[PDB]
Amino acid sequence: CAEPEHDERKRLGLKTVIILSSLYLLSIWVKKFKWAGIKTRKFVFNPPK
Amino acid sequence: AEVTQLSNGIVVATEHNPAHTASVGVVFGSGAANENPYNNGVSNLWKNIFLSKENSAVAAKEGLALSSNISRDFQSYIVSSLPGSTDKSLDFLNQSFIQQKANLLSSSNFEATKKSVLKQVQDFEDNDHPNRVLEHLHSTAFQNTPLSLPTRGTLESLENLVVADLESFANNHFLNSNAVVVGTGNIKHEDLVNSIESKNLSLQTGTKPVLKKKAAFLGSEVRLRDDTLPKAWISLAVEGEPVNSPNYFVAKLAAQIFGSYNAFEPASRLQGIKLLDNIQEYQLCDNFNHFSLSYKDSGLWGFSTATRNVTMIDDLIHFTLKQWNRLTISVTDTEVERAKSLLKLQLGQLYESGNPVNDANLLGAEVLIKGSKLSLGEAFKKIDAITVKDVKAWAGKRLWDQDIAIAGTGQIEGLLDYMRIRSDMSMMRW
Repeated sequence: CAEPEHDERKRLGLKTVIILSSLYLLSIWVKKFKWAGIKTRKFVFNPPK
Repeated sequence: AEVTQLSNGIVVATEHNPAHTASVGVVFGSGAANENPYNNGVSNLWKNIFLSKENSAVAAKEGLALSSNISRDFQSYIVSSLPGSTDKSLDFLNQSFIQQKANLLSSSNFEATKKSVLKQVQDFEDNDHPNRVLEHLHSTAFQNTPLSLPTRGTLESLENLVVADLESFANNHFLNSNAVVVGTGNIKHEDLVNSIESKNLSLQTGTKPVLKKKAAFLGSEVRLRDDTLPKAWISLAVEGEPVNSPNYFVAKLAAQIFGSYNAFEPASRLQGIKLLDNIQEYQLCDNFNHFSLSYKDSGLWGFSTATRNVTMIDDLIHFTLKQWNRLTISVTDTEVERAKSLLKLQLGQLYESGNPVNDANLLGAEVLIKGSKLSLGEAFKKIDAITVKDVKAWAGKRLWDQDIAIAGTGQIEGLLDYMRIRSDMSMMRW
């Protein structure tokens, strides 16, 4: 009576949480790829005469 | 227009045309691409004693002129004569590369030459920013691989070089199977080949050089920021074509489409290049030039540029790379046709200058790699046969969504990160 949407709400949550989980894991991977040039960048200093 | 190459015990190549003077030289099939990180600069040092005041006076008495060139794939030592003295040039070649190749390396000569290539290579790094950048382009593009070594060598491998390093290199690369003797000028093939088969004596025949590991392009960058320089100088390239690639000429034509530019030359501002509409509005650069550099194992296709517009470098790079995108998708017939005509003109002006020392270097390098020289008229046949479809198929393989290599110096704070440049190697589509 208080929560008539209960069964349907949890079914939608299952889909929503699966999609968002995947999108989260995916974006981590895509971020690391897009940052790989910057993260492994190397500097050298040769003091000017 | 001739190409007569025949092998006795050595391999002799000539190309004669009644001009004025004659040039004779030996061209070895090993250059800076054959050195190490640690003896890097040995070839340049060899060149410099060959032209030392001692050896150069002995030639000037005889009325001979000396010339040498160190490249990546090869190496050349050249004497120019006055054309009846085509025999006295071969005397100076052998009196140097058999007799005096133990007398040129005298303690006082070597130390005064090493001191002069040190002031030489230092001056280069301090002041020649366009070639400095282009040399570092090869360095990063081909890192840890033979094509990465600079031709003049590095200051640190140079100052730690001794007479024995010259020796060890000369004993492994100045061999018979790694040599071609070249004659350009006006002298006949049978005029030279007989003066060569006159004297026998093979000298270290049967000895091969040392094998290695193949050259490879790695997408990368080296950024030599210097805010005290009044400009930014940048070079940017993809992996291009080796000599004896099917697309050797398609690549060279593609570079001619965008060509070269000089903002201060009125005529240059008027060329049939679409990129110029973009870059002239805010004057995005003082100059650029595209190139298709080809070597034995690989090559670089891209452009170099110089600019005082240091807050709009990103527009320079963006408009240039959007133009290159067009080669895969929308390059027009008349752009291709314009490039054909201008490629012929420039390839002509190269292969037939009025200077035989250039002819020797072009002949020498060619025959060392493919065992023959393609005639200028044969090239034009290949150039004229290129269609829009060819350029598109080439660009779609070499240019579109491909890694790049970048180098720069000067005020390059405005040259954006790698991934920004690299994303512009293509376009969004449905």
